[PDB]
This record gives sequence, structure tokens and C-alpha cells, in this order.
Amino acid sequence: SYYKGQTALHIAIERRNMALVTLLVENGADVQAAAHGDFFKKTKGRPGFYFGELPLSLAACTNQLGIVKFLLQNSWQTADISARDSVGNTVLHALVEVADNTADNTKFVTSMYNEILMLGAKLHPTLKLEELTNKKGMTPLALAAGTGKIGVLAYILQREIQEPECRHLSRKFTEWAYGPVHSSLYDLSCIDTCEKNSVLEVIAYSSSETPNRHDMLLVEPLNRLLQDKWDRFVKRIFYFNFLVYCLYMIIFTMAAYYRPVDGLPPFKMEKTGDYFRVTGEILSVLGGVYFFFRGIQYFLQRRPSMKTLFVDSYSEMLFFLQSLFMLATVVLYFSHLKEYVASMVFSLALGWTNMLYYTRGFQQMGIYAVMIEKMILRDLCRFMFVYIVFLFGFSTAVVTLIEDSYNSLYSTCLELFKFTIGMGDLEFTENYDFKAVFIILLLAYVILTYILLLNMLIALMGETVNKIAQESKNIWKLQRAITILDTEKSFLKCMRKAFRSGKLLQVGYTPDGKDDYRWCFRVDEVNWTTW
Amino acid sequence: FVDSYSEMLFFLQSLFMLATVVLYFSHLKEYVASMVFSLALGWTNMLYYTRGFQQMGIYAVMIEKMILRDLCRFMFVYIVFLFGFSTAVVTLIEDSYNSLYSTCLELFKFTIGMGDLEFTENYDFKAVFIILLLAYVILTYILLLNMLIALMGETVNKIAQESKNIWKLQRAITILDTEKSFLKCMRKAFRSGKLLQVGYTPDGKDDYRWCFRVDEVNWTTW
Amino acid sequence: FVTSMYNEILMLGAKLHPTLKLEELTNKKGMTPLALAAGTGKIGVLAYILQREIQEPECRHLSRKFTEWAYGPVHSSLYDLSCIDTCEKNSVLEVIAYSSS
Amino acid sequence: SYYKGQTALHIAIERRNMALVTLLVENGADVQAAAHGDFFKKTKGRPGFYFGELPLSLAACTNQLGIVKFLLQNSWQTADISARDSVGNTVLHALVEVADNTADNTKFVTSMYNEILMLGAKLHPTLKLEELTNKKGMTPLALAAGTGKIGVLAYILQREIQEPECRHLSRKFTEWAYGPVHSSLYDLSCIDTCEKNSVLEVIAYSSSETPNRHDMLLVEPLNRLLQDKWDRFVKRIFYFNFLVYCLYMIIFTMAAYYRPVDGLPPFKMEKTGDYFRVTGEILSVLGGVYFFFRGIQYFLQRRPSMKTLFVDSYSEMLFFLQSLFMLATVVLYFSHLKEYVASMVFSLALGWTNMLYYTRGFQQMGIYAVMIEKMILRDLCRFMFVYIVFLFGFSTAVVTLIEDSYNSLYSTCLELFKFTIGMGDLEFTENYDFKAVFIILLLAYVILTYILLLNMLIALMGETVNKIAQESKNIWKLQRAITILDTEKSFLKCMRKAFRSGKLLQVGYTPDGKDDYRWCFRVDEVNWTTW
Ligand SMILES: CC(C)CCC[C@@H](C)[C@H]1CC[C@H]2[C@@H]3CC=C4C[C@@H](O)CC[C@]4(C)[C@H]3CC[C@]12C
Ligand SMILES: CC(C)CCC[C@@H](C)[C@H]1CC[C@H]2[C@@H]3CC=C4C[C@@H](O)CC[C@]4(C)[C@H]3CC[C@]12C
Ligand SMILES: CC(C)CCC[C@@H](C)[C@H]1CC[C@H]2[C@@H]3CC=C4C[C@@H](O)CC[C@]4(C)[C@H]3CC[C@]12C
Ligand SMILES: CC(C)c1nc2cc(O)ccc2c(=O)n1-c1ccc(C#N)cc1
Ligand SMILES: CC(C)c1nc2cc(O)ccc2c(=O)n1-c1ccc(C#N)cc1
Ligand SMILES: CC(C)c1nc2cc(O)ccc2c(=O)n1-c1ccc(C#N)cc1
Repeated sequence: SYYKGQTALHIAIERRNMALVTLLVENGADVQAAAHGDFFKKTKGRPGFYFGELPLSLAACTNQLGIVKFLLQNSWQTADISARDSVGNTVLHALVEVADNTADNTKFVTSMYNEILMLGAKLHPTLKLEELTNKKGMTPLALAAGTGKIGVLAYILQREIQEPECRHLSRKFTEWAYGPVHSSLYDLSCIDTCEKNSVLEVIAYSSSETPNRHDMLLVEPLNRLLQDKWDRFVKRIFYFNFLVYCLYMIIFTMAAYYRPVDGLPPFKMEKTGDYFRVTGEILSVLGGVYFFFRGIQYFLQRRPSMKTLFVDSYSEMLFFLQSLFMLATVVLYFSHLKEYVASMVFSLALGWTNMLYYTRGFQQMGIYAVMIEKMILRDLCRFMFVYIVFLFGFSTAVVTLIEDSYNSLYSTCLELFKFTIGMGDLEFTENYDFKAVFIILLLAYVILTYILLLNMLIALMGETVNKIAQESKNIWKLQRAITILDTEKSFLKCMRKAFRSGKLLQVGYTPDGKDDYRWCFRVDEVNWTTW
Repeated sequence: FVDSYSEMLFFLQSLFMLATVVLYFSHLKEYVASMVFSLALGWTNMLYYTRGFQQMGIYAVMIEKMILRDLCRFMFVYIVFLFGFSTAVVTLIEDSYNSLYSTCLELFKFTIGMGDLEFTENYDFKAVFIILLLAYVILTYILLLNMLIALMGETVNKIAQESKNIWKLQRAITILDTEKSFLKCMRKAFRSGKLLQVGYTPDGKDDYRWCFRVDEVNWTTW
Repeated sequence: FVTSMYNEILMLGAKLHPTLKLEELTNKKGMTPLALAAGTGKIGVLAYILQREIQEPECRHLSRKFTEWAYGPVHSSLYDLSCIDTCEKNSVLEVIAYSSS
Repeated sequence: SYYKGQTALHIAIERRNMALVTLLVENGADVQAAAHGDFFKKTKGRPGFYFGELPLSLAACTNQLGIVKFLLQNSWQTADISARDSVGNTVLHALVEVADNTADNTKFVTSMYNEILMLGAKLHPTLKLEELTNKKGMTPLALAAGTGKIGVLAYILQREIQEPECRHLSRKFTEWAYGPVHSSLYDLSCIDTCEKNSVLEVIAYSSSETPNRHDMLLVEPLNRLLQDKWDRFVKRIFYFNFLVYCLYMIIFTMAAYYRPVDGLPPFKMEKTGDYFRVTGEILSVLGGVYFFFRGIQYFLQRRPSMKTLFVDSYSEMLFFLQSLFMLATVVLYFSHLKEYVASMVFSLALGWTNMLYYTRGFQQMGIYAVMIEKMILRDLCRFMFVYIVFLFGFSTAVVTLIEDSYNSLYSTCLELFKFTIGMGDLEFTENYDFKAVFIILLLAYVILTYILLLNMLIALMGETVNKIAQESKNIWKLQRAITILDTEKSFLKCMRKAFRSGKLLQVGYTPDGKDDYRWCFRVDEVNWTTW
């Protein structure tokens, strides 16, 4: 099973001998026979090499351009350019998975991808290779975006083939030109709108394990497509949602502020301010109900893996968690428990903290919020672990020294914490023996945490800012891109016609002769060189 | 003390623990004094296990560099100012902070953001008292403390790339220490690699070497 | 310079003294050249010795970095690993780790 | 007077024509005639060009190597290679002043300096050109160090001349050699010991206007000469002075600490602690007298310009000021005034701050102190100016708002200053009208000074650290070098024989044939290339 299905034709291509493969083809050796061996499969837990499980793909994946043309343009036995393995990966799919985003492999794969598309048009004019999907139902374009192959995704998106009768395989066209000025179109098909896997959908709705999902939106069609989606309709809908949440969170703030302080809720209706407060309290629960149902609407439609629900898209959880706090308030309010206030102030504090969601849509706010994110997961977490070891380590030493009031682990942890915030007493208690021991414990704690730990946290954040400053504009654009796609799905949901980016334009001719119309996106470039 | 101070600090805590037992059975109340230093050092010794975690270990390596490169330089100059101005202040104070300890503590509180600036009025020449405190504040708080943050940032910048190599060395010493202590009977179940035929002795005998496998992928040099 | 001069004097020793193993010889301090390079911090020659691959037949047994097999872009390379983690007196890992800073 | 003294021979060399100058020399035109024109002088307040006021130096300063050889190796009229202008600058002096430390000029001057030394040996074997001093009494070597010409100072110090019969003009010799190893000597004459102007003395005792005085000690002979002067004898004398000052400043601390608090000094003698305290008080005045006389000893021997006494050598000023405080203390003590306590606590604080002088002699302490000085002179002054503007403005506004107790400009300046140190009340007074005005004034002050000014001072120091980190090891070495030379002058002062660096060694032969002995400094270098 380790090499099951392997034929002598596989070894000839493996050894890189064009004469040896010719003899086997001449003798009738099977060319479509597939090596369904685990060594030839991915099998990430074991060493091996994946190439597409086909002799034809072996030549393509091993830079054997002649053997690819040999297996297709010969006379004895012509290989199938549309052949799919057990996984269903076409040779185009195999070329995508071989790519590993390094400099040399990208030039390799994007080249071999070109001619095998060029050859297929000459040999199978009516067949469209890229439209074929594997058993996973992913086209090579969708697989490159899914697996993070930015090197070949950039190639496919802005592909232009100069040679006639195969120009219709191109994706980046040209409407016209001038002296220094030329306007170039983009195919834009299966990019923003598609049946199953759009390029924008797969790049945005990734699991954060994708290598270059931030930079995959930087390729030329995607950045301008998302930016114009923002400017056309998404920006105003986002600003409307921002205003509604601000209005909702101010109504909730005033209803909580003017809550009655008498016992045993619910509270009876009196005067005129109670009807205004209950009015604002009804709208608060409605917003809590809306954010509760929008959360499960998010869980059912995207099915998070419980790993990409806390690291990414935690904003969805924190909005859902606030709704949970709001619904718990209503349960406790009608249960006559005073603990409804405890849940209501956590819903109030989290609800106002959730106002930081809308820092995307503003470039300087969004980049700032992306940097705030990086500190918590890179600097604050490391600081707090070491700080809590010191804080709990010295508090237990101090409270053991304290005798017969700070003789409590909580009262001592609070006094030592005040040192962090510039409010350290250093003489908060005198109820002990061994005053020298007490002073040495506090002075050691002060030097280790205040002078050393806190000042070094500032030094570490500056190092974090330096590295992430250039890249944080790409995380923000990804965060806004997810907002752009989420807005489209929620808003239109009836016709999907007013937000159509680009326009249907005649780009060329089908090789049969029919007119091909592609929803194309226009980009104008100016070059003062290459006249 | 420079390297393997973790062994010293773990041994020193044990010395504090054994001194506690000596004083506990000697009927001295000072066993508590030794026991809280054993408690505080024992919890500080919990930072030994920050190795074995990459981001914790690199963080702990950077913490170590500050103490031996930035904190030590700062404390020498700071203590000169602290003791230099405390003696000037406590000498001005008359007939209660008229103690070198009580004045060193008041001037230290300025460092931690708790400086009174009016803690005592028992002196003559109020202008002298204010000029001494304002000079101390500007020299240590505005200048010395803010410059320590500036120096740590320069230390972080230089050691950021290299600190992944000190951590791996620290974990490597832990890896070898674990091997020696754990097995210590057979040394068979933890051996790396495997005996594999690599070639032939020039005489003609088969040579078997415990070899470690590495797989590399190169898309150039076909 | 050194990693070259070290090479041929090993190649020549194989041709001239096939039965003799030069690297196994220890000085009065009881340290082999491999252990001495790790002890004294000679990373330039320690890197050479550890992944030494000699192409010459009849001299290939002096290599320390072998090759199990190969593929188109893929090749698996072995390493001698002898006197590295386990050794009688001075392992490379032991001497590098148990240094004096 | 603008071009007075200029001859036609000057114009021919100016125009760079070797044929034209030949005709004038053939016709008897004066070659030693000097153009004593202000346009040909330095005259930094007016445009011009200085070249040495001689036709021969014009060729040297204008890269006219042939004309230099023409004016010296011809038959009709030979120019004087030892000719000096009105300022007395020899052509070697002129070449030094032309150099401006740029990359191309250094190759220019250090070359032209070489061959004009070549010709002098061949044409005037008994004459020594470099030993000639101008009207200022400075040799070309001393002038290059004085004016900051590091490019040519490096050339002169480590000069090796390959030509036989010209090798005795070299300054960097070679004792022997090995395979990769070779030991090279250095002339070391007029470097550490000289009659008037040593290279070490002039570089160290500069006015801080010299361009590269920090880097002028980095040239190969000077760094190792000063480092070995440190290790031989200066280091232990410095550590002895550090210990004596520590002992003196602790005796002074204890005498001040245990001062009697009764009225009307001097105080009578009782018990046994008063004799111990007066003993410590006698030694305190003696140290004050010693630092007073050492200060004037510094003023008389070096004569500071009152500009290089505050920016550089402020350590001398601060020690002298502490001595002045001590003498004022004695005067007030014997005048029965209580203000001796004020003068003496100022003396105590300044004397303990003076303990930072001895941070030189320790590399890390010295670099740290140099960085502290850079902060004080670069960031702290700017911050204090802007901060004092803000503090005074808002304090005047607040104390004007305050009515009928913080109704004092001092009491309000102190309350607003406490905000800087993390002790700001924000509610220190309620004796006013217009509570909103009071809050807006304080909140504006807090945001402008605490959140903005203080946090940006930390940001500026980090930028200062980044730039000065590499160079601060060179300011420290200069500061230690001044300490090394100061120690030599003070310590030996009788024989100047035990600290002699290097040794008298036979380097070669005088061109006459006599043995030349130079106090030479040995440096051993290892090169594994150039076999
Ligand atoms: C009572 C409420 C308001 C407390 C304050 C809000 C808290 C819960 C919010 C505000 C900022 C949030 C964090 C922002 C960034 C990150 C990094 C991300 O990769 C994981 C989640 C994490 C770590 C978030 C966790 C929840 C968080 C800490
Ligand atoms: C009472 C106890 C807990 C005091 C706090 C723990 C002290 C003793 C520990 C915590 C961190 C430790 C330091 C960590 C880093 C270094 C750098 C190293 O090259 C020398 C030792 C030195 C300087 C350690 C000395 C001891 C140390 C300061
Ligand atoms: C008597 C009390 C106030 C003593 C306090 C110490 C004061 C006076 C000392 C300590 C540090 C010193 C400074 C250190 C560095 C510099 C930079 C230099 O280019 C000019 C002098 C200057 C600005 C010094 C001025 C005096 C100074 C501020
Ligand atoms: C950490 C930032 C400030 C943040 N904090 C939140 C807190 C919440 O309670 C809920 C949601 C958020 C939230 O979305 N962000 C966030 C993240 C990325 C971008 C970008 N680009 C914009 C905003
Ligand atoms: C300074 C750090 C935080 C530290 N502090 C300790 C304190 C003690 O009291 C005892 C031991 C330690 C200790 O080992 N480290 C340390 C050092 C290097 C690495 C790495 N890589 C991991 C941890
Ligand atoms: C600013 C530093 C801390 C300082 N402060 C002083 C304060 C005084 O009151 C008197 C003298 C000094 C003093 O010399 N330095 C200083 C300067 C340079 C070098 C170097 N290299 C070493 C020390």
C-alpha cells in the first residue's frame, strides 16, 4: 500500500528521462493508471510527496514540460488533461497544491500552469479546465485562495495570454490605451459572486491558519474591488449600523442609569419617567434579542471550529456574550432577584466595549484597533502571567507575615496591586513582627514589578509596534473585507442586483465563435515608460 | 551566579526551608521570617518553568537581560541620587522624619508615584527643602526613570532576534538534565534516531550508526 | 581555510591509513577534535564536521551527513549523530550546554 | 589688498597649465614670491580660498603633482620645500588646513603629503619637514589633531613608507612576521610626550568645536596607547581617588548627620562624640579646601574659555562649586549664622552627585553617564521649557480663578506640579466660583502635560538612545582619556619615567648613517589572508 498503484511509467518520469518514458509509451504502458499510494498522497504525518496521483501531473509537478507535451501531443497514447485522481484533483489542482509560496516555486507553478492551459485550449477547445472541481468541490482558483497560495492566486487573477485563439483564457483585459495611459479590465468572475466558493468568501472566511490571507487581498483586482464595494454601498450601511448601535447603547445606558432602587423587581408603573424608562428598557431587551439571534445566525451559517471563534471573530462572541448578559437580566428581573443589576452592568460595560467593533471602516481607527489586538495576544498575556506569579508570590509571603486589617489574601493582593497603578502605600499595615522582613518583601516586589516589569512592558510594546506597523494596514483591510461581505449577505438577500460590482462587457470571442460576456472591473493605470 | 543561578536560587530556597525547621524546633518566632522568604523565593522560582514554552522562555530571557544590562546600571546611579539627597534632606530636618531610613523611604516613594513633596515641615529654610526635593524629582523621576524605559527599548531591539537562541540553549540544558535524571538505568527507550546501514567499512565490514533523519525539499538544482 | 585543510587531510588519511580513524584520537585533555571545536566555540568547523558529506568513494565512510533516498524536489538526508547526544566522555550536546558562558 | 602679492606664476598654477608655468620659470619669474592677499587667506567671514600663500603650495593644494615636482626637481629655479608664509604655515601645514575630512579630499591630501615627503628626503636628506612649527608653534601633526583632520591624522600616525632611504620617515614599523601573524610598531613620538603639543594633549584638551575629537582617539596607535596607559598605572590611581572620595564623602555625610541642633554656632566641646564629629568636620573642610585649590589649579593651567567650562569639563566646575559651598559653610559657621546648614546640605547633595564623576573608568557606567548627559542636553531642556510654559500658564489661570488656602502662585504651581509626579489631587481646592472652569483648566493641563508631554518625553529619549548608542562608547573613551592625561600630569610630576609607554627600540638607520631610536608601541595583528 506504500507504493500501491505505481507503474514503471511513474519511475521514468521520476528519474527525469525523456527517452525512457518514450519507450514505455511506445510499448503500450498505461498512461492513465494512477498511483494511489499513501507515499504519493499528502499524509502530513508521514514523509512523502503529493503530485496529483497521475503520471501526467508528475511531469507538470517536476518541471517536465516536454513530457507534459509528450503525453498530450504524441500519436501513440495521449494522456487525459482532464484526468482526476481519487481525491478528484485535476492536474491544475495538483499544481496549486505543489506551490508553497516561495520565490522559485511560484515562477515554476505559474509557468507550468500557463502552458497546460495553453495546450488544453489547442487540444480541447470546448473544454474549460479551471471550471472543474475536485471531490471537495473546489476549483483551482478557489483552492489557491483556500490554501494560501498567493503566488499562483496573483497569477490567475491578472492573467493575460497574448496569443490569439487563447486570449479568452485571460482574466486581465484592456479596454483601450493612450500614450502613457491604458485602462485594463479584470475578469472578476468567481471572485465576488459564485455558486459555492468565491475568492473573496474563501479568503475572508478562513480559519487564520492560512499562510497569507492578509496579503491575499492585496492582489490587484481584490483590493480595488473591495474598496469600491465599500465606497458604493457598504460604507453608508456600516455608518448606519454604527449610529443605530450608538443610539441603542445610549438608550440602554439611560435606562440602566435611571433604574429604580426599591426592592423586589419588577417595579410598578408610576409618574411619567417610568414609562420612558420602561420604553428604553424594552428597546434594550429587543437589542439583546437581536444580538442573540444574530449570534446563532452566525454559528449556523459559518459553523466556527471553536478555535476560530476566540482568536478570530471574537467580536461575534463578545456581541453574543453581551446578549447573554441581557437575557439573563430579564430572567432575573422577573424572578424578583436583585442580581439582575450585576448582569446588567456587565452587559452595559461589555456593550460599550463592543463599540470598538466599529473602529473598522475608519482606516486610522482600524489600524489602531489592530495594534491594540496584537498587544493583548503578544505582550499583555506574557506580562500578566509573570506579573501574577510575582503578585501572588509576594502577597502570600506578606499575608503570612501579617498578624491579627490586612490579614487576608484578598486584602494583601489588593495592596500590592496598587503599587502597579502608582498608588502603593508601602506602609499600609504595621500589624506584624519583623519590620525588616516586611520592608524587604515590599521593596523587592516594587523593584521587580514596578521598576522592572512595568517599564519593560512599555519597551516590549514599542518592539511590537515597530514590527506590526507596516503589516497592520493589511489586517485591518481583511477585517473590513469580512464586514463588506457580511453586509452584502445580510442587506440585499432578495435580488443581489444593486450591489453588482463592475459591468457586463464584451471582452472577446468564444473559440467556437460565440460572444462571451464577463462582469468586469475596470482599473486605469498610467506608465511613463515602455512607450 | 551568572549562569545556572536557577540552581542557586532553588538551593537557596531549600536553605531557607531548612532554617525554618531549625528555628521552629528551637522555639524561635523568627521561623516565620525565614518561611516568608522561602515562600516568596519559592514562588519566584516558579519562573524556572517558563522555559519549555517558547514565548514564555524568550520573555524570561529578555527579563534576564534587563537585570544584568539595564536595571543594574540604573540602580547604581539611582542609589547615589537617593542616598545623596536623603542625607541632604535628613540633615535639614530638625527635631518624625529625622532619620536616614524615614527620609530614604519618603524620597523612594517619589519613584513609585507616591511622593509627598510636603511630608515634613520640621526644618528651617523651606526654600532649601523645596529645591532639594524638586532637584531630586527632576533628576530621578523625570530624567532617570523615563530614561530607563528608553534604555530597555534599546535592549529589546538588539536582543529580540537573539533571545530565541538563549532560550533554546536554556531548554537544551533542561533536556539533557532530564535525560540524566530520568532514565539513569538503561538509556535505551529515549535514544534518538535508529541504527541504519549507511555504507561499508573500507575493510568490507558493515558499519551501523545511530542516524537522525531530516527530509528537505528543494525546487531548484534539478 | 580550516574546514578545507581538515577535509583533504581526512581524505588523505583514508587513502594512506585506511584502518586508522583520526577523529577518534583524544589529546592529553581527553577531547576529540569534534569535542574540542564544541568546547572552544569553533562553530565554523563544528558545522562542517557535523554535516560532512564526502562524495569520494572509499572515502564516503568518513561522511557524517548521508542520504537515504531522493525524489524530484524531495530528498531525505541522514546524520551520523555519533558522539553527539550519547558518548563515553564528551558529547557535543553535553559540552556545548555545559559550558562556562 | 584683495589680491596683493599675487604674481603671474600664481595664475598659471591656478589655471592648471604645466606649459604656461614652465615659460614663467624659464623667464625668471619669482617662485618664492608670496601672495599675501586676504582672498588667499582664511578670512572665514568672507569668501576665498586658503592654500598656504605660496606658489609651491598652490600646486600641492590643487593636485598639481607635476608642478610640485617641477618647482623642486627642475634646473632653472628650484622652489623652497621649507618655505613658510606670513602665518608661518609650511606647505605641509597648508596641506593639513586644506583637508576637510571628506572621502575624496583625504585621498587627495594624504597622497600629496606623501610624495612631498618623498621629495624632501631625496632632495634635503638632512632636513626634517614635519618638525617645523608655524607662528602658532604647531607642527603639521599637531595641527591636524588640533583642527580635527582625522583623515590625515590617521595617515600620519600609521605611515609606512616602502621606499628604501625613505623608510625612516615611516611611523608604523614591523618587528617581525610569521605565517598569519605580524607584529607592527608605531613611532609614538610627539604622541603622548612632547615639548609643547602632544597629539593626545591637543585632542583631549579641545574646545568641543573640533569636528571628530571623539573619533580621533579611534586611530590605531591612540586607542591602544590610552588603553595600556589605563591598565598599567592610571586605573589603580583612579580607583584610589574613587575610594578616597567615597571615604571623604562618607565622613562628611556623618559629620553633617550628627551636627548639633543647638543655637549660635560654633558649638562647644563636650562628651566624646563631639571630638569625633569635629574630626570629621575638619576633614570635610580640608577636602573642601583641596577641591577649591584643585579648581583654580585647573583654571590657571588650562585657561577655559568660559564656554568649554559649562558644556565640557562641567565636572571641574561642579567640584569647584561644592568646594565653594563648603567654604561658605565654614564662613557662616564662624559667623554664628544658621544658614551654614543650608549651604552645607547643598554641599552634601552636590558632593554626592559628584560621585558620578567616577562612572568613567567603568565602561558600562561611563556609557550610561554619557547617555544621561545627552538626555539632559538634548531632551530634558526642551521638555522643561515647554512644560514650564504650560505649568506657569495654567497655574496663573487657576490661581486667578481661586478666591480667598491655595490662593498663591506658589501653592498653585506646586499642586499642578504634583500631577507630573503622579500625585495630582484634581480636587485640591474648592475655594472658587465656576467649578466647570476649574475642571476644564485642570483636565486640559493633565491631557497636555501628563498624557501628552510626559509620554512623549519617553518617546524622545528612546529616539535619542537609538542614535547615540553606537557613538557613546567614543565620548566615554574621550572622557576617560582626559582622566588618563590628567592623572599623568598630577601623579608623577617629578621624573616622568615610570609611566613611559612603549620602549626605545632600533627601528632603522638615519639617512646619514646614525642609529635612530624611537619610543615605540607594539601592536600585534593576525591576518589569515594576503599570504
Ligand atoms: C466587562 C468587559 C467589558 C471586560 C472588558 C472587555 C473585554 C472582555 C474584551 C475587550 C478587548 C477584548 C480582547 C481584544 C483582543 C483579543 C485578541 C484575540 O486574538 C483574542 C481575544 C482578545 C484577547 C479579546 C478578549 C476580550 C477582550 C479582553
Ligand atoms: C525574596 C526573593 C523572592 C527576591 C526576588 C527574587 C530574586 C532574588 C531573583 C528574581 C530574578 C533573579 C535574577 C534573574 C536574572 C539574573 C541575571 C543573571 O545573569 C544573574 C542573576 C540574576 C541577577 C538573578 C538574581 C536573583 C533574582 C533577582
Ligand atoms: C545641589 C544639588 C541641586 C545638586 C544636583 C545635581 C546637579 C546640579 C547636576 C547633576 C547632573 C548635572 C548635569 C549633567 C550634564 C550636563 C550636560 C552638560 O553639557 C552641561 C551641564 C549639565 C546640564 C549638568 C549640570 C548640573 C547637573 C544638573
Ligand atoms: C481590540 C479592538 C479594539 C476590538 N475590540 C473589541 C472589543 C469588543 O468587546 C468587541 C469587538 C472588538 C473589536 O472588534 N475590536 C476590533 C478588532 C479589530 C479591528 C480591525 N481592523 C477593529 C476592532
Ligand atoms: C529571569 C527569568 C524570569 C528567571 N527567573 C528565575 C527566578 C528564580 O528565582 C529562579 C529561576 C529563574 C529562572 O530560571 N528564570 C529564567 C531564566 C531563563 C529562562 C529561559 N529560557 C527561563 C527562566
Ligand atoms: C551626567 C553624568 C552622570 C555626570 N554627572 C556628573 C555630576 C556631577 O555633579 C559632577 C560630575 C558629573 C560627571 O562627571 N558626569 C559624567 C559625565 C560623563 C562621563 C563619561 N564618560 C562620566 C560622568
